[PDB]
Amino acid sequence: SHMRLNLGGAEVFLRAEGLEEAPGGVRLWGREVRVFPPFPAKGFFRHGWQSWSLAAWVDPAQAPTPLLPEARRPQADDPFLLEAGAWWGSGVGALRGPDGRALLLGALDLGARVLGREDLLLGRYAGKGGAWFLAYGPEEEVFAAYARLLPRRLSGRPPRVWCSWYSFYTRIGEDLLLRVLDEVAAFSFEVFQIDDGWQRALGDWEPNDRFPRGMAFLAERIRERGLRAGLWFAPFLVTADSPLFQKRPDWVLRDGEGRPVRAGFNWGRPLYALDAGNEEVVEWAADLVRKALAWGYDYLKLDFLYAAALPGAEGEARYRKAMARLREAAGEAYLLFCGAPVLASLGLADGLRVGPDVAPYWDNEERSFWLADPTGPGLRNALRSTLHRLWLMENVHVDPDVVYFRTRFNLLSPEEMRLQEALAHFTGFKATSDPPSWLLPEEKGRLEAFLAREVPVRRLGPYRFRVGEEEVDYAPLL
Amino acid sequence: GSHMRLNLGGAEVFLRAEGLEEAPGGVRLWGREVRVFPPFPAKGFFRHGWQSWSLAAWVDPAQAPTPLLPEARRPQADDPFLLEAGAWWGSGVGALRGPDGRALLLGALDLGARVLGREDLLLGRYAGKGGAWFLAYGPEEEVFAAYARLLPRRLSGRPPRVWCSWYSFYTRIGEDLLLRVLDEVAAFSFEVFQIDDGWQRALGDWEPNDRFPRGMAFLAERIRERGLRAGLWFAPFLVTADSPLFQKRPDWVLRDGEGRPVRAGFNWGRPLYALDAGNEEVVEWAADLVRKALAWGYDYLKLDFLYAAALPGAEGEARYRKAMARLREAAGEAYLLFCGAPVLASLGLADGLRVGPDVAPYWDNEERSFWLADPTGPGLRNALRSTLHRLWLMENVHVDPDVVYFRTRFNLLSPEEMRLQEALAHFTGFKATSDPPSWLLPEEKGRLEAFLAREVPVRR
Amino acid sequence: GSHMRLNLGGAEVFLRAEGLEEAPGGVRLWGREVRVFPPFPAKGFFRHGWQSWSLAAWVDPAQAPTPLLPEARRPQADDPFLLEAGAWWGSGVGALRGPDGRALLLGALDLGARVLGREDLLLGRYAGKGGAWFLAYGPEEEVFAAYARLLPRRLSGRPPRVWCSWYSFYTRIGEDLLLRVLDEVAAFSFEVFQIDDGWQRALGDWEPNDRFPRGMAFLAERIRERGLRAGLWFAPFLVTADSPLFQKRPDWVLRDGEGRPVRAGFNWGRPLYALDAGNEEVVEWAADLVRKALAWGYDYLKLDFLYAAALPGAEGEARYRKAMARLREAAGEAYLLFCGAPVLASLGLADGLRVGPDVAPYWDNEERSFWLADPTGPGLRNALRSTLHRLWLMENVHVDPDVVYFRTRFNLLSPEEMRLQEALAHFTGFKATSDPPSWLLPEEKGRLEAFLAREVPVRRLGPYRFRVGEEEVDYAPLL
Amino acid sequence: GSHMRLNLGGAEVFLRAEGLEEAPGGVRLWGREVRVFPPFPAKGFFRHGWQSWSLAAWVDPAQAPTPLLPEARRPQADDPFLLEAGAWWGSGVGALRGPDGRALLLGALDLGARVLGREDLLLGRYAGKGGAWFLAYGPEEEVFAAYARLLPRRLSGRPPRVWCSWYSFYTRIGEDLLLRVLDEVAAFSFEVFQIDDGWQRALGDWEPNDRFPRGMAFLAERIRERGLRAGLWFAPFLVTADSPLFQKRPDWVLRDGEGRPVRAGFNWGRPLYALDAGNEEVVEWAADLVRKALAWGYDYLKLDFLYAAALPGAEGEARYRKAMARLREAAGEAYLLFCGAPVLASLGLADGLRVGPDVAPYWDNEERSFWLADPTGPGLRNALRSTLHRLWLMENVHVDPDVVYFRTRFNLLSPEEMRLQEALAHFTGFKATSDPPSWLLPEEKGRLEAFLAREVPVRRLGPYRFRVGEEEVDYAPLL
Repeated sequence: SHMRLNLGGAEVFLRAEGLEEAPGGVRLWGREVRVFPPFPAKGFFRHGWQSWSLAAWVDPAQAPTPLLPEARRPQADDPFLLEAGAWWGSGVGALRGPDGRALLLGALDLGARVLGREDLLLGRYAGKGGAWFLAYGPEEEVFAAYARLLPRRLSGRPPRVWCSWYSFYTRIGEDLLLRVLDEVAAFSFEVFQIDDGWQRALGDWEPNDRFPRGMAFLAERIRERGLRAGLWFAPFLVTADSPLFQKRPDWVLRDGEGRPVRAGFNWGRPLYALDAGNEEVVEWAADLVRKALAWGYDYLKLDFLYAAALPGAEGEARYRKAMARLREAAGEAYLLFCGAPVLASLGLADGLRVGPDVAPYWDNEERSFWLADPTGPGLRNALRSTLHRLWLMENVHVDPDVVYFRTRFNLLSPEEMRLQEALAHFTGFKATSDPPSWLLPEEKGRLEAFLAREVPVRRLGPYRFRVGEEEVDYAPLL
Repeated sequence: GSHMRLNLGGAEVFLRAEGLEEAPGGVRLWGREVRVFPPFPAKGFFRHGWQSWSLAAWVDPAQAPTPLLPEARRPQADDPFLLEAGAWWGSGVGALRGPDGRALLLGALDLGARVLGREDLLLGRYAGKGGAWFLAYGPEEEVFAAYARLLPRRLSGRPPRVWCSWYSFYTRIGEDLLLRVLDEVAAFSFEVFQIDDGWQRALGDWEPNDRFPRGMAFLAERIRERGLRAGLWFAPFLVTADSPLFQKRPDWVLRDGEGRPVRAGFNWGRPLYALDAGNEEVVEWAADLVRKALAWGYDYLKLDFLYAAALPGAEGEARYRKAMARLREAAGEAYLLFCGAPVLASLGLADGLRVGPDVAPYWDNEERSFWLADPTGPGLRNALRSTLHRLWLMENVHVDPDVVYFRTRFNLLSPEEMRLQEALAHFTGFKATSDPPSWLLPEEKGRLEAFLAREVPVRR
Repeated sequence: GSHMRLNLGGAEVFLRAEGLEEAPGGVRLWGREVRVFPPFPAKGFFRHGWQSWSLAAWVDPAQAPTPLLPEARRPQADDPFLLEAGAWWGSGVGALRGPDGRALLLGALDLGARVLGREDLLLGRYAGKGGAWFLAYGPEEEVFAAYARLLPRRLSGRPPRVWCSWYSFYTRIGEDLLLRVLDEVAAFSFEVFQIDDGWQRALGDWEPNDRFPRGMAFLAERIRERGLRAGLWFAPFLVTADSPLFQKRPDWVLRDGEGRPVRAGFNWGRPLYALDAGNEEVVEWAADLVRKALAWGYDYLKLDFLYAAALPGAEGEARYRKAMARLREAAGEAYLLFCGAPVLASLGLADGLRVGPDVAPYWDNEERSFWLADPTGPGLRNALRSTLHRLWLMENVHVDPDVVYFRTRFNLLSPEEMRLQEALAHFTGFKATSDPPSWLLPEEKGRLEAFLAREVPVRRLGPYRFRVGEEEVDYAPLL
Repeated sequence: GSHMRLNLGGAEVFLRAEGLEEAPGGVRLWGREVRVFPPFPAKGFFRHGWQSWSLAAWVDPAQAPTPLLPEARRPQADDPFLLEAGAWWGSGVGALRGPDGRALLLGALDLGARVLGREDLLLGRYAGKGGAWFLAYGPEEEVFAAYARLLPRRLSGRPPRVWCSWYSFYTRIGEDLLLRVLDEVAAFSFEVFQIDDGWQRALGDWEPNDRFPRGMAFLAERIRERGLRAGLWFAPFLVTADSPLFQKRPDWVLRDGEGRPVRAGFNWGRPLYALDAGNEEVVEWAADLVRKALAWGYDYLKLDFLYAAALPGAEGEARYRKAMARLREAAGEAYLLFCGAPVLASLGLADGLRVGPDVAPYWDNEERSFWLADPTGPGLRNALRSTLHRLWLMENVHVDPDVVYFRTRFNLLSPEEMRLQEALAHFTGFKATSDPPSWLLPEEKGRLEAFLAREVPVRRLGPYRFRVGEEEVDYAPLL
């Protein structure tokens, strides 16, 4: 159990049930393992659970601030990470030396958390134990070494997507989208993706009255333009006014007293989850995928996926099994994972959102600061978590969320907008929601050059990039 | 627990259970926890209390249950768990009422179960390890009747007609007074003359006190010399801190994990404690009390405060049933009336079962029923409410609605209220009174004897 | 005040007051606040409650007072201040008890005073304008008799004999049921047939309900046709949210500093509110109730829940006295029985005054008396305990101990319990019952008539010992 | 005090006041505290907030007010008392709404009053010395018009057409940038070019910062060389701990009973403090600020955060009025726009008065408005809601609805939302924008110049229905 070892030319004491060599560091075994840094730890890498959760370096000396309101905690992170009075992360954590090296501890199995103190990295599996990776070295080197031990699914280059969410939000209809399709089809997009707003209800994944000719009709018009058709679902989410909620109360995820597990608060109502441990639910969700493929869509945005993994680390085994079936039912269709457990999705997702939603503004200070919720929409929140998850790029297509080119119906400044555009070039994941008729001539030309040219992009440090020959520094926002 | 779908009473019903199979009147489930989802929006929940005195009634599950005060009286009012929860839990069986007045019923078929009710769910959970359930959807009466048919039975002819000392003299009884009343009562068509609480020296000292100087065998012989059976009252598993037995056998007191005596409530002006009914010595000693009473000449026994043998609630029913089974064996064919007793867990052992709180010479003590939110305290309205919701047990046991009043002296009840309690006793066939005949007016004497008369059945 | 030294009962008594003057049986003090120090260690404090139903009794000032429950019932139980305090406060008069049974008494001679009792101190404090005090040291009965001689008096001859409807039928009364009972009641030596709660449409709607179709003047004429005076019950300053008057005259509701209605208790299943007796228009409406009843032919009036006119306690006594003074003039020579009423501030206006909780057909409701710690609810023990400690008011008013039971039907009291109440009626001379003659056995009928028709001499041998005719009646066991 | 009966709007009204006389449209009451009882079940209370940004709206008296969060912002949202209290209080005036859409109105005629609304009561209380009130019952518009006639008026022709630098550049302004914008703006029919917050070195240090290197008189001269008047922004009684005035004159800071600085809110990322407007030396320093701006060439002044001169609420209105009267004197005939200001206590001193929360380039920050329960934050919906409920002041002062947006660049508002704000600018005649002309598309430039150049007739049809030109504009959905 007590072990000493030479890691990164340093002496590291640890507690584990087993130890063996691994590329870039060591493999540890143990349901709970403890690693003692050979330095005064200046920073802890706090890795949130899902896409929207916070990923960043924090001062472990200061106490975490409660996220408010309590009703939103299930949609912001692993509930355990938000209730605890210590700094816990999901899957992986790291301590930062005075010299900017990192001591990294990362699980190789589902369902783990990592606690950070200035004197200790503690890894704990929620369910049954498993393997760990430990490494000490340059920050980028050890996160690269850890990612190499995780599954990968790299399906060529990420497609270029036009998305209806970040301009029209839920106010979409078949008529409006045919008009926009004609605008958008003049640009070098590959996918026209219809986002939230087409469905009758959560759990009622059929077209509402503003899509009267139906969804296969829409996908056909999209394909007659040379484009792939994309469609948005939140497959395991349900509200109390959903007909599925009332027709199949046995599908709702429930606690020990039979009450529905709370999945957050959104669209002005409490969210609930369908039980992804229920075989009948899982095949109903797999049938949603098969239905969208029969409709002609071959790009799918699966949202609010944390709901299949509630209540946190403990639900990742159920989540993985249910996502594997969706992966099987999609065949080779492109699956974009959103609101999704980040590390537990690798190998199933083709693309993965790694940050909070962008928004047509830098930061809502009431939500970010007074309610202490960094998971809310906004470009700053988006950038900060995204910056701390680019090391996943050899495992999945990293989606930084859409890029804005418009100045109409947008509060962002041009220098802020270019920060988001740079990360789209770095990850290669290029998406926008800007309807071409909201763009000025100069902005049309920037959108088409953004789609049509592959700009080389170089990382110089954690927050410094050269894209083209321009230098882009992200350090101030943190 | 597998997910299951079934057609029940003409509706699709989803449920979660380890097993399912056909049963007369519905289906039978297996599982430590089972979950049944109503195929309707539920208008009400049948809340079945634990013991004789507990509330049994239909409640609105939307409104939270009101805490029972004082806290010190909770152990003698219900399963303590049911009184600490902020949800609507029942004992053994629960039901949900559909908008057409049909009921969806989930009832346990083994010991130690509780039923959680909400407008959207029936959850049954065994405190111990798993067991069987009965699930039925149909007319309210049919569905409860069908459930009772799968529970133990002990139907011992017709119930005796009893004269009982409690609801006139309470504890202020003595040998000379009861001999005087016996000669008056013997002019009526009674079978049992039963001495209630007040003859003993202490709880746990079940020997005559100084108001019974010639002793209990003497009194039983005088009762039998009039053609009557002699009845006697015990509270065998109850004890107080000043009882000699509490001091002599502290190893018999029911204790918690830290050695502290479990609280059994508050009565006779002092705190109550329980003898440990899982202690084999305690059960033999309680069985000796039954034998001693038969040897004295008593062959009708009122066994009271029996919840004490089953604390802390559902989890204690297995010990309770085993100890009562020993007492059933020691009583032979004597008639046993179970009072203050776990209702369903008593079935098949008791000849008679009190199913409601004590009657009282008044409709309702509002200070206890309302301000203290305790519906288990004595009073005719509390008695009728729970009794009316347990009549479906009439094929398993003699249902005791408690005594019937005929006097107007020393009684606050109206004649109309009195005839309500009389009607219930006709219906169940369990006829008892505590009225001393010398307290009765001539009109009331005739009403009492006419009531003890065998029924002339009417039906149209 | 000034520090002062006194010889009072053969003892040296130290005190702080503004003025000192001799008085029959003791001394007279002045001061908004006065402090008297017992020249002895004190074993008991006389705690005098505010109104009819309130506890009057000797208590141990060392133990803390038990909160009365529920909170909703405190406005109708006592002066709210005495019930929210951690120390022992009484209304108007207090006393400390020496080892020899002798009592040091401090009593207000004016409105609006409270008295605080500790083992080492009696503290009198007027709530509004200052006033006079009576201070005395001596044997318990002498000292209270001397205090009562300085209070107002109104002795309207001898107390009438009353049949009252409350303690048999309660609110289930009707015109025809009362005509039948009137027939039976008229054979006995009663002087008043009194209709209690149950004849009115609502609190504030003092008009006959459906069960009195021919109206109240008719009922009173039939009563007088049988040689009996007619009595009627009111709660003049009480109103509920349901009352039409509460809705028509919101400016009549007693309100606090933020305009919310002042709570006056919980009864008949609903929260109670008060009409403002400082509002001249409300007082004149309540005097119109008295005038309307006299015009109907009633000249005996039971005026109940009168604490509502004096809320929030001592502070309301000056308003209370002025409103009652007006109802006194409106009633003329009619007989006014005060109930639920500030005891001391009623003297000189009431002809009769209830001095204890309602009797009930039972000894004690233990749930209310012990678990809720409310000794002001109905019950014979509660009635007896407070009445026994207010008999010294027979100097000043007809002391009503509440009715006497003779029936054993529809009654839980024992015969020995019932005789304790009957003796207090002989001692006070206030003789009343609610027993319908048709509920009485023949033996009980004979006892009732001999009760009304004879005057049995009662003498007090001590605080709890009386001699009624030839029998010693001892009450001390009930404390 | 005295109880009074009243025939108001053909209804009977009970009230409590020390005096009563006739007045145009209703009655004048006198009393430090008065109470009025509605002759109906009141369905709504008009809760009138203290200052410009405070909530003005009809609320359900039955449901409880929700605490505004965070607590650090309460001093800049309303009168602190109105936020701390568990009942519904408003400032100066309140009203109760009948089932028939009429209002019972109670409004102070003097400084320093609050009104409490209950379902059954309107209670007016002066914080300081008593004063007069106005009571009226009638159609909603007539009684608010009747009340406004009794208050001071200062109506200076028509409101000028203003270009303002705040709602596009916020604090990020400079001399060079504003000369460029001045050149585009001067092509449009504006009367005032107003430099907002961002020119000064600090709060309390009202001198040009390093981005205004040639100073502020230079800027006003360039503005006048275009035929425009120059306008300038101050927050004259506001200071922060990092202000040099905070350290150089600690004796000017408004302090509580323990000498700690009164907190004036949280803004620009730091705690706000107030200068003591009861200090004669502070009042003359602020008057000198006005004189300095006049000598610089500015004759249009935006006086912001004025609640700070009136802290802690109704109690500070007398000080506030004296200090504002001195600034009014030092400004002469210059145009004074009051922002962040006690609404009723500013009448007669202000030429223009902001009556709502700041507009913002979005409809509503739901985190601030709902989760933090702060309807005083910037947002068009918050702006409209309070403004709509203060249009009845249009005959006492120029009512400023805040600026109108025409741009769609750097703005999240939809065109239908933007027209709602444009309509109120026509209704009040107060026409302002912050849109830099180079942020506007060609079609938006034409709408701006047509907005400035044509007077569009506008008709109120009901509380939230307006006919402006020939469009019908309904605001009822937003509430």
